[PDB]
Amino acid sequence: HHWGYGKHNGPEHWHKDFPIAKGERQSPVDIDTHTAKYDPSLKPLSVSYDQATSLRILNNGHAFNVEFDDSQDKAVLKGGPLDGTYRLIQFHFHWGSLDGQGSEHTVDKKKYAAELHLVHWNTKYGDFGKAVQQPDGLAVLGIFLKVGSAKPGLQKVVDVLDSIKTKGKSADFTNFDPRGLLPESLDYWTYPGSLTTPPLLECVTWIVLKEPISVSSEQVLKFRKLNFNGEGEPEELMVDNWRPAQPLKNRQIKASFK
Ligand SMILES: NS(=O)(=O)c1ccc(C(=O)NCc2cccc(O)c2)cc1
Ligand SMILES: NS(=O)(=O)c1ccc(C(=O)NCc2cccc(O)c2)cc1
Ligand SMILES: NS(=O)(=O)c1ccc(C(=O)NCc2cccc(O)c2)cc1
Ligand SMILES: [Zn+2]
Repeated sequence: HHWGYGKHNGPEHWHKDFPIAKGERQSPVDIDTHTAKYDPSLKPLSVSYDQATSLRILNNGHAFNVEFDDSQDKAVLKGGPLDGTYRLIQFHFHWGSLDGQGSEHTVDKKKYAAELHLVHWNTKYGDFGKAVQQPDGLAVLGIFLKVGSAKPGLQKVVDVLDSIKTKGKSADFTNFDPRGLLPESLDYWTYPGSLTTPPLLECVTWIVLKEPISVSSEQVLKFRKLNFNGEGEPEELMVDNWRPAQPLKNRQIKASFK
């Protein structure tokens, strides 16, 4: 058996093999907008993706990842709460079975239809594997998705999903520009947290954008046609692959905006 999102392997079970699930800086969290505080110490945020090199898209049995070449500063995140340079390694989403759910973070308890995670690692640590042994190893840029108008820059992702229906399938995915997944504003909230899936490591500076992107109902419907299972196994739709909000504990959420 393995961890997942079902009744018998979902978030309530993870602590038995990953005891950090009950740790001091777990993610996601609810973002209480009234309690978050504007932080004048934050520097301007810099999302520098013009030289991004996407490579491949993979159904890993929990989500799909669009993977990037991270062997140079091609696509980086800097500024904001960050010290130094964080390189983009992959992005993926979490989404619901219904439009009223799917996000990991919540905003005043509001759940969005989905949430995009752009995953970066701190170059001072040399490789992702070493970065995940550090308290400041990772930075994840989180972006909420609501259902409304289509996101044109998402469509290339949607259209390849038929090639990667089942766990372990991959497809070449070159020349994808992740700038087409961003909203107009970079206003954000930030706090120290964790991976939201096993191994739940407490290595992440979370940067959660305030402005959601809209995607169409047809775009999310296609996410919901993916499968958690492998080819030839019983079909289990890849839906509700989100962890609920975790205790904030001894943390303060900071806002980039007044
Ligand atoms: N890694 S984990 O702690 O989340 C974990 C490990 C094993 C199990 C497990 O043995 N579950 C039984 C089971 C039964 C039917 C379907 C399943 O996916 C899992 C659940 C969670
Ligand atoms: N070589 S690469 O830059 O395209 C690249 C390598 C690994 C990853 C990645 O997502 N690594 C984390 C990971 C850990 C265990 C199993 C996985 O499939 C992925 C992404 C991009
Ligand atoms: N949902 S999330 O963005 O917090 C997230 C990002 C990356 C990963 C990830 O890379 N997982 C694979 C991994 C990481 C560290 C050690 C491992 O053995 C595997 C998991 C969750
Ligand atoms: Zn994620």
